[PDB]
Amino acid sequence: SYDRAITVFSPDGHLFQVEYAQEAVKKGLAAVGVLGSDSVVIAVEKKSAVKLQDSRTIRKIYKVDANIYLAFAGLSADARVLINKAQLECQRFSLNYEDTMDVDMLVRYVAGVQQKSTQSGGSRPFGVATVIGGFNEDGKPHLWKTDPSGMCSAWRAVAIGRHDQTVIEYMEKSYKDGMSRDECVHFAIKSLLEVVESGSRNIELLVLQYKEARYLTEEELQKFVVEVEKEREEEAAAK
Amino acid sequence: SIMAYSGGSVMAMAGKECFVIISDNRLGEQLKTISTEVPKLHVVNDSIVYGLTGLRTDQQTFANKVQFRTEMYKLREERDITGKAFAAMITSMLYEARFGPWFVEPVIGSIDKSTGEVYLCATDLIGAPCEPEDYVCAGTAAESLHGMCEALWRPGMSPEELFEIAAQAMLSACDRDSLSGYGAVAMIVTKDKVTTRLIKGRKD
Amino acid sequence: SHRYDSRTTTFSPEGRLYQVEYAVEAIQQAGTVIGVCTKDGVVLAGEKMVPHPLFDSESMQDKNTSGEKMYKIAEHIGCSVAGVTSDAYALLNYARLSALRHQYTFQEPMAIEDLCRILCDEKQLYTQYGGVRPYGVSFLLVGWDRYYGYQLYSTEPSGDYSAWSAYAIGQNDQVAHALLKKDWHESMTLEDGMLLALRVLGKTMDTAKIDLDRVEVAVMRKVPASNIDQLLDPFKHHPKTTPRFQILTRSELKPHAERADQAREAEEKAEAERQR
Amino acid sequence: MAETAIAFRCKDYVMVAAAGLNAFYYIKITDAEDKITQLDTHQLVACTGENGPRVNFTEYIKCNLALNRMRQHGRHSSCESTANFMRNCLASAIRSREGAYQVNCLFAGYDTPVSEDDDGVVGPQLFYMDYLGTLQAVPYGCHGYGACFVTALLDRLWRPDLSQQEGLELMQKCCDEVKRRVIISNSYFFVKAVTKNGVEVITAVH
Amino acid sequence: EYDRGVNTFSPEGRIFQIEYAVEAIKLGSTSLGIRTPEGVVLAAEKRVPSTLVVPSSMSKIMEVDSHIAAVMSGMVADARILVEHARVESQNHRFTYNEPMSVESCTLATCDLSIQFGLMSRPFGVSLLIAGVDEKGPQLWQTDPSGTHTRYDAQAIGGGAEAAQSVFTERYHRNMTLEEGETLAVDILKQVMEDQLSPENIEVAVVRADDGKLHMYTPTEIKAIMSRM
Amino acid sequence: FDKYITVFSPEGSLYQVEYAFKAVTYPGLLTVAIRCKDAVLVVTQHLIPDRLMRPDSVTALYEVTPNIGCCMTGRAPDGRALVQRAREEASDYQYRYGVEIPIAVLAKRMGDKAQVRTQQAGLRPMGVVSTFIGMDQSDQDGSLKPQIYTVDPAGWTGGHIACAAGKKQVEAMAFLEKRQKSTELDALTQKEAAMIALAALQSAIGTAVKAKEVEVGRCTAANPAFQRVPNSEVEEWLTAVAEA
Amino acid sequence: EAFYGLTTFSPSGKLIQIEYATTAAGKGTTALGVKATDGVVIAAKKKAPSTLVDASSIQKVFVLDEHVGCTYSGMGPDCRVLIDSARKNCQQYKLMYNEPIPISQLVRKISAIYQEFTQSGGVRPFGCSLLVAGVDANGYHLYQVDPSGTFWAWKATAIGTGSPDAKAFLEKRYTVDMELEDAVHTALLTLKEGFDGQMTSENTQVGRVVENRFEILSVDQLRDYLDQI
Amino acid sequence: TTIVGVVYRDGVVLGADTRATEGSIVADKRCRKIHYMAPNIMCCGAGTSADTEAVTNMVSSHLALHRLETGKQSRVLEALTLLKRHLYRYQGHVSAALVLGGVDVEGPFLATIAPHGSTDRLPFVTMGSGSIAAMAQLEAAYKDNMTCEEAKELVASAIRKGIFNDPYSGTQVDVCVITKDKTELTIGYDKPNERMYPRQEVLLPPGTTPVLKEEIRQL
Repeated sequence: SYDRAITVFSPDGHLFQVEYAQEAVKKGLAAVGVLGSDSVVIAVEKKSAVKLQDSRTIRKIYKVDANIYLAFAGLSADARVLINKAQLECQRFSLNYEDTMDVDMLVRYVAGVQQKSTQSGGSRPFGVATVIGGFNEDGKPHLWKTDPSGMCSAWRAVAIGRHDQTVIEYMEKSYKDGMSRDECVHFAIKSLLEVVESGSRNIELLVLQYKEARYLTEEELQKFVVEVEKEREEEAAAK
Repeated sequence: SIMAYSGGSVMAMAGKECFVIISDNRLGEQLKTISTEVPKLHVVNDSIVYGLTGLRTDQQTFANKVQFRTEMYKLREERDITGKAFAAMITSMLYEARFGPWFVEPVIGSIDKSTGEVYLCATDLIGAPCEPEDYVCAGTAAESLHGMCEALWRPGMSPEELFEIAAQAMLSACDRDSLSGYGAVAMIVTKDKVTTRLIKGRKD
Repeated sequence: SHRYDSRTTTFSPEGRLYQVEYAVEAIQQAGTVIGVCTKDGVVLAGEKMVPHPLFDSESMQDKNTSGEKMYKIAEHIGCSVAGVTSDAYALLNYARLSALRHQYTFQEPMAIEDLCRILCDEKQLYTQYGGVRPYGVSFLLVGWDRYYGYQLYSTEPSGDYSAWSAYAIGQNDQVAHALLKKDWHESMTLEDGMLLALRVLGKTMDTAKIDLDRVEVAVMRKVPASNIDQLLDPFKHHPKTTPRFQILTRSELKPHAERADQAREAEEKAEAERQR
Repeated sequence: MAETAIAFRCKDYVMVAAAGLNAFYYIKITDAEDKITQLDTHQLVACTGENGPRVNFTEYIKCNLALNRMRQHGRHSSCESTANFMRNCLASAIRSREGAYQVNCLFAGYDTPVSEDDDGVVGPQLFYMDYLGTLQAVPYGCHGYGACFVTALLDRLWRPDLSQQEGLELMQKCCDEVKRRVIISNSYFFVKAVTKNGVEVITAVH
Repeated sequence: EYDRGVNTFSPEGRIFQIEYAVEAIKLGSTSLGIRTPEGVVLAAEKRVPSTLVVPSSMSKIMEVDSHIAAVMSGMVADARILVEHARVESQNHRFTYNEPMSVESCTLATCDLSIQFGLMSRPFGVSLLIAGVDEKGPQLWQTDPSGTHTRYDAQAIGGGAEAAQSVFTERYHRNMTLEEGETLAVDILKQVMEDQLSPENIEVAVVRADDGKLHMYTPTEIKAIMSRM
Repeated sequence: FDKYITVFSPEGSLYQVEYAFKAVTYPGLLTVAIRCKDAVLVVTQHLIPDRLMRPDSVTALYEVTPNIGCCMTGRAPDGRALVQRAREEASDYQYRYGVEIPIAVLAKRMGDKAQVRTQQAGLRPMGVVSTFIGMDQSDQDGSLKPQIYTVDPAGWTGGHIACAAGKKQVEAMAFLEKRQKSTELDALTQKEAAMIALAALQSAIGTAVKAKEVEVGRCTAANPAFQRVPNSEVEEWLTAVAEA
Repeated sequence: EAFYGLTTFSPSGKLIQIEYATTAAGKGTTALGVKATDGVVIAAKKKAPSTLVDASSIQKVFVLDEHVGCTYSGMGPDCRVLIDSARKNCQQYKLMYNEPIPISQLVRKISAIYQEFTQSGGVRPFGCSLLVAGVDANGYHLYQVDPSGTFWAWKATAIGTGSPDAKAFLEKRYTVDMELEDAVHTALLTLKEGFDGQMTSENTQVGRVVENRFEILSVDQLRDYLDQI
Repeated sequence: TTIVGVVYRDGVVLGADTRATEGSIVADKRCRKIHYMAPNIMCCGAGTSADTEAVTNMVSSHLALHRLETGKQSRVLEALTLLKRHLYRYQGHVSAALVLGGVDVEGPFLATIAPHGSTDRLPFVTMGSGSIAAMAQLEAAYKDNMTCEEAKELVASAIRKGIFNDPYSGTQVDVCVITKDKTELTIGYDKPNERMYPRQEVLLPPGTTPVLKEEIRQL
C-alpha cells in the first residue's frame, strides 16, 4: 500500500496537515453542546431549508449507541467514517464486556482514531471536530469535544465549526452550572444564534436525558426561538 | 449419509417444447419430520427452474449463491441466463469446492424460448454434469424415480400427459422412500406459460 | 519517485482536498441529469452526447437495465451518473455487488440510504488513503424501499451524499436547482414529475423543444407483481406492487416530451402577455 | 437435547417457551436461566445449546442487529431479515476453523408496518433453525428431548386461530408434557409471547 | 513542505523531523519533576482553553502504574499513545515478573515506540517526564521525540522550560523534603505560566518513597501548597 | 516531470523510452542479423580497446536455450539481465509446457516484460535491443525455418528478414534494403547471406573489420543448436567480401 | 513500489494524463471497422518501418477468441497487454458459462482494465484504442475502446492517424443495408484514401466476423478483395 | 468406464463406452467421454466424471489461449505436460484417468495420464473399470501400421469387451479418429445393446393425478 508520510513536522513544530484539517472544521457548520444538571443538549446548524432537500427528516446529530449521541463539524464524508467506526466500537465493546460503554470511553476511542490519522503514513487527518454527549449507565451526564489533532476534552458547554471561538467566548460569560431541561435548550439555541442565520429552520437540536433521547420538532423549537430572539432584542436595546 | 439427512427428491422431465420439474414437500432431520410444506424448486428466470437436493443448510446457502450469481449476470450481461450457461455456472460453483463440497445435487430444467428445445442437467455434488434428452432425478428417492421415469416416459409428450407421468413417478417413488413425500410441487414450463401445481400424496 | 508524488490525499493550506474540488469541476463538464422524487414514482432525465449518425445500440436483449446515462443497480435501485464514465462503471459494478451482497445475507432488498452510504464510503476512502485520484463521478441513486418509500439521493466525489426531492447534477446543476425549487410541490403525479424533469432539462441545455435524440429518461416506480410462484415457498409473502426501474424507449418518451413542448409553449404565450 | 424450547404461531401472536434448567453434567444448578433472548422490541430467539455457543451467538446477532438499527436511523428490520442473517451466520460457521455454533434456535417475531409505505407481511413469524443453518418458516417448532412429544401434541391441538388465552392453556399442556415424559427435569419454563404491542413475559404458564 | 523526506539528516547531523518535533514541545504546557529522597513530585500547568472545560478531563498527569506517574508536554493526543503503551508494558512486566516495573524500564519501553517512524509517519511531538519509585528509590526520567531517555534530579519541559531550569540551578539541593519540592514545583509554575495560578489551573502529583504509591493532589491539597508560600 | 518518469508527454510519447533507444546507440557497437534460406547469422561488433581485456570473456551474444541465441545491443549489463529474464522465461516454459519455447513466443514474452517497465513508474526501461535468433519448426511439413525477432525497450516485438541494432543501425539498414532489391534474401546460401551481413557491418562503421573485431552466431536446419562461429570460418567470409 | 497515482485531476477538471494517452492512441497507423447486417470487417494498415521487417510476423489484427477479434491504434506494446488480458477474459468466461463471451461483456472487462490504469498507483494509462469486433446471440458488434476506459459501439468507425478523414469518408459510403462483401470493399476503400503507396496482402491485415466466427483473411483471400478496389 | 486408444499409420483412434453411473445406477446411457482438447487432440476420461471434465476443460482452454500466443497447432506433448503437472499437484485427489490422443507435426501421439500424474506414451492404451478386458482384446489383435478401418474395428472390439464384461462401462461405443488433417468423432459407431422388448406405453389420461392447487402464469 501507499504509506508515504503525509502528516509531518515543519520548521516551527506545527503539524501542517492537522492545522489544515482544523481549517476544514472552521469552514464547516457550527454545532453546540450544553451540559445541565439532568440533561445534555447538542444543537447543530443545517445548510438552510432548500425547497428540494427531502421533507422526510434527515438528522445532523448522529446516534452512536442508545446512551451516546454526537454532532460533528467539518467534512461530512469523514465524520460519517468516524461515526460508523464509533458505532462499530460501541457494539464491539458490548460483545467483549456485558456493559454498555460509557461516553468518556467512546470519546477516547474516536479521539485515538482521529490521532492515528495524524500519524499514519498514507492517511491525511480526519477533517472532523466532534461534539459527543450522552449519559453513563450510572446516571451522570457527560459532554466531550474531539478536535482533529486527536485531543479530546470534556466541557460543561462547547461549540465547534464556524465562529467556534465567538460562541465559546459568548457562552463562558452567560453559562450557569445547574440548568434545567428548558434553560439548557434555551441557552443552546441562544449560543448558536450568536453565529448562525437569524432563521429558526436551520437549527435542529437533540435533548439527551437519562434513557430518553428526543429531537425537538420545528413546532416545539419555534416557541424557544421566538422566546430567545425577543431576549436578543433585550440585549440589543441595553447596548 | 450427510446427503440423506435433510431428505427430499427432485425430478425433471422433457417433452416436446416443454419440461416438468417436480420436487417433494418434506424437510427432515434423519427420520423425524420438521415441515411438509418445503418444495425444493427455485425459479431463476421464465425459462429455467432448478431443484436442489441434499443437506438443507446447503440447499439454502447454495441457492442464495445461485440467486446472487444469476442476478449479477442479469445486470452485467443485460439478459436472462440460458439453461446451458446456468447449468455450467452451477458445475463451476460446485467444483470450486471440490475439496469441502456443497452437499447439494442440483437438478436443472430449462427451455430455449426461441427454438423450444429442452435442456436438463443433474449435477452431482462436485459438479459432474449429466445432460440426457429424457429426464433426470436426485435426492433420496433417486433409485426409485429412475425405475418409475424409465417405464412411464416416452419421447414427444405434451405438457398435460407429461405432468401426469412426472407426478405419478414422483409420488409412486416417495411411497417407497422414508425421507421424501408429503405430496409434491410440480412445475410445467412451456415457451408459452409456466403451470405450478401442488399435488396431493400420502402423509407418511 | 517520492519527488513526483502529486499528493492527492492531502489538505491544502485553506483546508480543502484539491483533487476532490477539481473532480467536482469535472462533473460540471458532464451531461445534466434531473431527478424528481414524486409519490407515484421517481424520474431521472439525462442529457446524452449529440448522436453521431454511425453510433449503434449494442442490441441488449433487456432494454431497462442500462442505457447511456441511466443504469439499474438492482431491481429496486436505479441511478444516473455525471463525470468520468470509466469511473461510474467501476462504482456502479461495486454498488451492484453491494446491493446483492446485502440481498444474499438478509434475503430482502437493500434500503437506498444503505447503498448510498456503502457507495460513498467507497468514494471517501480515495480522498483519505492510497495517494490515488478520487473517483470523479456524482451519482443520482433512485430507489424504493419499505422504510422511506421513493427516495432520490445525490452523491459527490468527496463522499458526502444528501437525499433530495428533486436534484440536478452536471452541466447547469445551479440553473436547474433554481427552476426545480420554483415548480416542485409535495403532492405530484408521475406524469407531472416527468413534465417538470423534461421542462427543466429542456431549459438547461437551451432548446426550443426537448430533442428526443439527446435526452434519456428513467422511471423508478411500483407496478403489479406477476411472478408470485406462491406454491414454491408457501410461508413467504410476495408484495402486490414490486418496484421496477424502466428506461423509456424513444416512442414511450414521445407523448411525455410533446407535453413538455406544449408547457414551454403555454409559458411563452404568458411571457408575451406579461409585456402587454 | 437436555433443555426443551417450544414455540407456536397463531393469528396475532407467537408464543415461545424454553427450559429453565441450567446443568453441569448431571447436576441441576438452577431452574431459572432465561434462554429466550430479546433481539428487538418485536423479535426474540429461543436458543438451546451449551451456554458458551448459545450466548456468543445470541449476543453476536443481538449486537449486529442493534448496529444495523444505528446505521439505519432507528429502522426495525423485518423477521425474514434477521432469521436469514442468523442462518447465514450459522451456515458460515460450519465451514470455518471454529466449527458450528452448536445451538438450535426457534426465532420468533411480529412484523409491524415500519412506515406508511410498507406492503410486507404484517403479523407474527416463527422460524425453526438447526445448528447447521437449516432455516424454515413453521406454524410450531421445538428443540430438545421434549421436542417430539410437544411437536405431536401440537399437531393434535394447535389450530391457527386460537386466542392469547387458549395459547396459555395449550403452552401449559406442551410444557406439562415435557415434565411428564422427559427424564431430564425441565421443571420450570420461561414462556414469552410476541404480539403487535411487543414482547410480554407470560408468568401464568411455567 | 515534502521536499526533504522524514528520515533525513541536516548538514550538522540532527535528524530534521526530530529537531522540529522538539520545537513542538517549546509551544506546549510547562510541566516539571523534582526527585527528593522522601519521594518525587510532578506538576503541570493545564493551560485550559476556556472556563467551561471540566478541568479533571484534560489531565496533564497520568497514572502509568501504582508506583509511576507520567507528565507530558506538547501534543497531548500523541502523549495518550505513549502513556497507553507504557501502561501495557508496566502491566506486561507485572504479568511476567510478578513485580513492579522499574522507572528506567518503563521509560525505555516508551522510547521503544518513539524510534519507529519512517510504521508511523512522524515522531511523537511530545516530551514525557516519567517519575516513580522502585528498588533504586525515587527516580525522574525524561523521554524526547529523539528516543533519548535521560534520568534527571529535576527537569522542566514545555513553554517556560528554559526559564524554570534557571530557577532549579539556584533553588534545588539533593536533600529536599517532599514538602519543599511541592513548594518549589508550584513557586516555579506561578513565575513561568501565562495565567494567574489557581488550584484548578495546574495539577500536582507525587510518588512518596515510603509507601511507593502515586497520589494525584486534589485542588484542596494544591491550595495547601499555595498556603505555605 | 514528463521526462523523469514513464508518463505521457503532451504529444503522447513516453520520453524515458525514446531515451532508452538512445542507450542502444551510446556504446558504439553495431550488430547485424540475417536470415538466409536454411540458417540465421547474427554478426556483432566485439571491440576490446584494452590490450589487457581477455577477448573470450566479453560477448554480445548469449545462448538463451540450446535452440535460441540472443544478441543484446545497448547497456551490456541491461542486456546480461534480459538474457537472465529470457532464460528464466524459457525454463519456466520448458517446465510448464514440456517443450522448448518457440522463439516467436520468447520474443513476445520479453516484449511484454519490457512493456511493464514502460508502464510501472520507477523501473528504468532496459537500455538494450534483444535480437533473438533460432530455428522454428513450421507445423505444416516439419521443416526447421530460420527466424529473427527484435525486442526493443518500448516492448515492440517484430520478426526480421534481416536487421541491425546499435551505432549506425540507420546506415546498416540502408545497405541491407538496397541489397534486398537486387536479390531475394530468403533464397540465399549461408555464405552469401554472411557476406551481405559482414559488408553491412563494414559499410556502416566505414572500416574493413578483422575476424577478431566481430563475433558471429549461427543456427542451421542441419544443426539447429545456437553455435558461435569459429574465427577461422569468419576469415573465409571477410576474404570473400574484400574480393567481390 | 511507487504506489502513488500518476493520473490526477487538473484545476480545469480534466484528467490530463488521459488526454495525452488519447493523443498517443490518435498517433499510430489507421485501423477501422464496418458492421454489416450479416457480419463486420476490421481492417488496419501494418505499414512496416522497412522492407526487411517480415510482414507475416507483424500482427495489427488479433483473434481474442473464435467469435471476436480486435485491432488497435497507438502503442502496440500496450495493446498486446489489453489483448492478452481479453483472451483470458474470453476463456475464463467460456470455462464458467460454456458459451462464447458476449462482446458487450468482453468490452466492459477491457474497459475496466483501461480504467484501473488511470486510477491505480504508479501506472500510466494505456496508449492504445482497441476496435473489438465479434458476434454473440445479440447479433454483430463493432466497439471502439479508448485509454479513458470509455467504450462506444459503432456501425463503422476508424482510429489512428487518418481517423478524422476516414470517419468523414465512412459516413458518405455507409448505408444500413450494406452486406459483408460490400463492407470489406468499403473498409479497404477507406484505408486506400489515407494510404501513400499501393495496398497489398503484406501492407494491410483484414479481419472479419462472419456467420458465428471471427477470422483473419489469409494473404490469398485479401488479394481477391484487393484486385476489385 | 472403459476408454481406449490405438496408434494406426495415419493417426490415432480413441474409443469410449457411454454409460455414466451414480453408484449402481445408469444416470445417462449416452454420455460423451471423448472431449475436445484441441483440433488435433482429443482426450477420453475415466475416473471421477467431475474431475475428468474440469481438468480436460482447464487444459483445452489453456491450450486454445496458447494456440493464439504462438499461432501454431497445439502439440500433444504440451497438452500431456499440462495434465501431468496439474494432476501431480493434487496427489491424485483429482481422480481423472485420461487417455490423450492427438497428431502434431511430430506424428501420432497417444498417452495415458493416471490420476497421480504418471505418463505412459504408448502405441495402444486403456483406462477405466473395463480397461483390463479391453487391453486383452487390444494385446491380442493390435499390430503396427493398421489402416483407419482395422483400427476403429479393433478399438470398437476392445470397448465392447469392457461394455459387456464390466458393469460400469455399457451402452454404445463412441470412436474418434484423429488423423494429421482432421478429427472425425463418430457417436454410436457401434450399438451392440439395442432395445430388447418394445416399451409398453402405460396410458395416464389428463386429470389422473389429484391436484389440490394450481397457478398458471402467461408470457
